[PDB]
Amino acid sequence: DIVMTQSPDSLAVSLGERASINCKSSQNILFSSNNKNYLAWYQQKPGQPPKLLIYWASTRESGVPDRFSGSGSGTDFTLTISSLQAEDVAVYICHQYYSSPLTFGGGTKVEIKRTVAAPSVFIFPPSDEQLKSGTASVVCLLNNFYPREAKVQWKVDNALQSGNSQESVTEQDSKDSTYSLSSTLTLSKADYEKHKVYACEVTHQGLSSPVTKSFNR
Amino acid sequence: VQLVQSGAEVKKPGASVKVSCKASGYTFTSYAIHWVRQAPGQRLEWMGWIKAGNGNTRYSQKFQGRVTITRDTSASTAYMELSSLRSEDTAGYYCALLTVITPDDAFDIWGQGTMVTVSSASTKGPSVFPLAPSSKSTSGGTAALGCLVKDYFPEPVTVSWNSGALTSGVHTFPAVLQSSGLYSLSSVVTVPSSSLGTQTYICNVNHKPSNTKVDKKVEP
Amino acid sequence: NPDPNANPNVDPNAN
Repeated sequence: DIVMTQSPDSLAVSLGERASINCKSSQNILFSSNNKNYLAWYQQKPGQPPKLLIYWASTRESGVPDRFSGSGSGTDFTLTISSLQAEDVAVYICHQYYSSPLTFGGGTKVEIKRTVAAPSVFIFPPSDEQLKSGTASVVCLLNNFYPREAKVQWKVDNALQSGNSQESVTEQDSKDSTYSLSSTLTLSKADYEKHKVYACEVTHQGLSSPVTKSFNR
Repeated sequence: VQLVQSGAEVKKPGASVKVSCKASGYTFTSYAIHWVRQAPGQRLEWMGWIKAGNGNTRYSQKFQGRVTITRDTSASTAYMELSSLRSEDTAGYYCALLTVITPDDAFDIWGQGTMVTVSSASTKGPSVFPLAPSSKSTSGGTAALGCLVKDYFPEPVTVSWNSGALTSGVHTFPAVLQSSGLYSLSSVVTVPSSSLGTQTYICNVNHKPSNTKVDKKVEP
Repeated sequence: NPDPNANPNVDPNAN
C-alpha cells in the first residue's frame, strides 16, 4: 500500500500568514509517460465531508481560491496557503490515486493564532421541565475565549465539586478564531433541592483572577 | 450533482448493516461510486468502489471479507454492507464520487455520510430542554440562550436555529457520553439582550435513529 | 506505472 505521511500534525499561524503542509509518498507516484503526479489535496471542516482542492498535485479545482496551491513531484509534495484566512481553519488531507487501494494522508490541522480574549461566562439553572422529570442539569457556558486552555469548577453551597460534571469545547470559530466551552453539572432533583447556591468559577489566562458566576435555587 | 445517504443506525456486534446512497443530477451509470470510512481519531479509509454501470467492484483487503457494495441502477442508488460487525467499525461512512477527472470537467462530490455505532445498547430519543435567557445569562448588551439535548443514543443529533435563519453566534457543542451510556449535548447562541421581548428563538433538533423531531421555543 | 483502475473516474489523458 502507498502510505501518505503529512508533517506537521498541527500548525498555527497568524491571520494573513503563510502555511505550508508537506506530504510524502512512500512510493513514487509520478508517471513519467504523461508527467503527471497522481495526488489530490483535500480540506475537511468539522461535521462535513472532505472538499477537494487540488488534483494532479497542482491543478486547482474550479471555484477554489487562488491562495491555495500545490507543488512537489515523485514522492514529496507541499500544499501552500499563501495568506491564511480565519475560515481556512480545517484539517487538510493529501490523497494518492496511483494504486489500489486508494490511500489518504493522516491530515494536518491548521489553527489560527490571535490575541487573547477572556471568556464571557453565563450560567443556566435547570429548566422546570427537566425538574418534573426527576433530574437537574446546571449548565455553565464559556463564550468566545482564546487561547483554548480554560478551567471550570463547580461549587454547590460553596463546597468544591469533582466528578459530577462534564465538558466539551468547540472547534475554533471560523470568523473570530475563538473557542467556546460548555460544562454541565448533573444531579438528582432530590440533592438539587438540598442546596441553595450554585456556582461555576472560570480560570482563564485572560482573567486576572477566577471569575465566579452563581445563582440561588 | 448530489449524493444523499441513509440515516444513522446502531447495530449489535457481529450483526450486519447496509448503508444506502442515492445519486441524482447525472447519468448514474456513467461513474464509479466509492465508499470511505472515517473512524474517530483515525485517518480516512477507502473501503471499495463499484462501477454503477456493470456493477463491477473492487474492494480493500482490510475489509475484503466482510464488505459488500452494490447498486440498483433503476433507483440510482449504491449500497454498502459490512458484516460481522465489531467495535472497530463504529465510525462515519461516506459514499463519494472521488476525483472524477473527466476530459470536460473535474469534480468531487460526497454524501453527508452516515455514522454507524456498534453496541449492545438500544436507540433512545433525546429530551430537549431550554437554556432560557435571564439576568444570570446576560453580559454587556448581549444575552445567551440555548437548548439542552439530553439522554439519546446513538450519535448524532443535529441542531439548527430558527429553521436556519439564525447562524451568527451559534455554538453547538460536541456531544458527551455520560455515565449511563447516554449522550448529551448543548447548543447555544448569543443575541442582543435588548430585543428579548420581540425576537423569537426556536431550536430545531433531529435524532434520525429514533425519528425524533422537536422544535423548542426558548423564552425569558 | 499507475493502475488506471485504482479510480475508474480518473482519465489519465485529461488535465
